[PDB]
Amino acid sequence: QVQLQQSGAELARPGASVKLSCKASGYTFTNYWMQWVKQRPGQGLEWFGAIYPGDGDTRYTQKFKGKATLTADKSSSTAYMQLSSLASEDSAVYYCARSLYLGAMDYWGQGTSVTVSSASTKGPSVFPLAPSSKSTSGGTAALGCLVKDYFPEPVTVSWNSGALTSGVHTFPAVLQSSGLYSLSSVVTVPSSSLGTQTYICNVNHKPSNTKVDKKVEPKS
Amino acid sequence: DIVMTQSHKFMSTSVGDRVSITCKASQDVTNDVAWYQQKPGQSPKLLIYSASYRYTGVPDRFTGSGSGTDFIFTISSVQAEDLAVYYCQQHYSAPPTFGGGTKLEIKRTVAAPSVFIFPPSDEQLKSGTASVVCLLNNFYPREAKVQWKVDNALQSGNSQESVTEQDSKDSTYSLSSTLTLSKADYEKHKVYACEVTHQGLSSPVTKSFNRGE
Repeated sequence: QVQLQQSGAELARPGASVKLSCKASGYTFTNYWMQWVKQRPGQGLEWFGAIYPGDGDTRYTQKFKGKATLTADKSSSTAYMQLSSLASEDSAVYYCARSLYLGAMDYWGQGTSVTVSSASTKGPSVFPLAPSSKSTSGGTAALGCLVKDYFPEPVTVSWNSGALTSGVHTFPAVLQSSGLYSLSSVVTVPSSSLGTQTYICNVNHKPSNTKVDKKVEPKS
Repeated sequence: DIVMTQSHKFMSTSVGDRVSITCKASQDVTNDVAWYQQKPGQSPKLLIYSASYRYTGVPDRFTGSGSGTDFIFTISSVQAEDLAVYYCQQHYSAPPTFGGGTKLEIKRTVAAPSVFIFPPSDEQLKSGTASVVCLLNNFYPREAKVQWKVDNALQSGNSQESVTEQDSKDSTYSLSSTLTLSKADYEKHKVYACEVTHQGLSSPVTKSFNRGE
């Protein structure tokens, strides 16, 4: 199968550089364009630039030529996008995508998020939102976790190590005036389960290496 | 560079309806247009290539038409999971360019929120802060409004709201509202109340608790 595997999230200071990678497999690397597509938070898709590794030709949207460099390693079937002199406008998800030269993008990588900031990383506090009579309606009860005061995005939240997915709402993070983020994750479960099933929210904040598994205890 | 204009940033449609999204090129691009679908947290997916061909594995309800400057993407019978942003793209001339996108939203009938309130946890109270959370679950339309009252006093400037994306099965929204207080302030008052207005509610719903209960 055709696969495009991108590198992990980057936090970078203004003025610095980062180099992102896109490892291709499952096809002849030198028969195709590898291009890059930028998506700033909440915004649309911007075509960034491309390389044709077969002959080395590059093509950039004019606004990105100044600070970006596209390269490719044929031996390892890997494309690279280097961003220099980083500014806040460079904070975005960058996807790599395969197409025939100047054609439709049929296979996409999962995206790499770049965050440009001078602020220090901060891990969240995780607090339970315990189920009670006041979170119960009919035969179901709501419970959750408050994930407070972290930077940068994202936190990942799961329930019972990913086993529990139905009835989960993990809300968009909100940027507070402090410059830190908070969010909450909630799940609705059968009230009949509260005494026998344990409910644990698994919170991952990679930038600060914070990992919390918070047991949410039911109230009588 | 060639400008691709999607004049509608938003489009609303019911499950089972036909919907069409337009895309206009600033010069003739013949048939060299592709259409992509992007759902929240996901990479774009190719749906239509060469203006009118369904890409491999794409469901039959998706089609495209057009050639020259005017292009149309069509869903013949919308399914609830089709909420997404749809983008056109040209590759007639370098560099490729994208349209600005059209967000497809799903219409449905009014559904009132289920409202629940959560006092501060003991863990948080230990650290000097008290956050109260009000949850509004599975409502439609999106315009639910939350006000906070502490000992029957309307709060201002100390709460924040977040809303989910439309649910891919039942097309509803959920909303969290968080009231952030100091522990000392929280300890000064008895009644903590979340009040909700919504088109599905004939009168405001109040969910409340007493501190320490």
